Amino acid sequence: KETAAAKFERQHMDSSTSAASSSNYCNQMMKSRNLTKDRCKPVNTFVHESLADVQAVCSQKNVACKNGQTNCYQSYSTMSITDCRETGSSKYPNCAYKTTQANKHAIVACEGNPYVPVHFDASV
Ligand SMILES: [Cl-]
Ligand SMILES: [Cl-]
Ligand SMILES: [Cl-]
Repeated sequence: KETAAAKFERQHMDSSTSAASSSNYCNQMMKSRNLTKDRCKPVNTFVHESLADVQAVCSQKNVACKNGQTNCYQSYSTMSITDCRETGSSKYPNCAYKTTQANKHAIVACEGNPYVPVHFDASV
């Protein structure tokens, strides 16, 4: 199987780049991270910061989650983030995504020991 922490790293971490390069970034990242292996993930976010920086968010501003869980945290400073969403013309296995780059505060759900991100709630 895949631990929650490892899944978050695969699905949302991207420290190799400082920002989404071109409009084909999401089509490639969603593919290479295996987010389109069995089906097209409708929406997914990538953070362009070190793993340490993203994990550090677990000890920053503790905010409520969308579902109501009290284990979400918001990064004190804005981070380089890329939002990948399926376009109107996307059908498995031909998944197509729209790349929307921006700098927003990352909000992640943390759990376990070490207390690391296991879910990406939103970006604000
Ligand atoms: Cl794993
Ligand atoms: Cl995988
Ligand atoms: Cl996401």
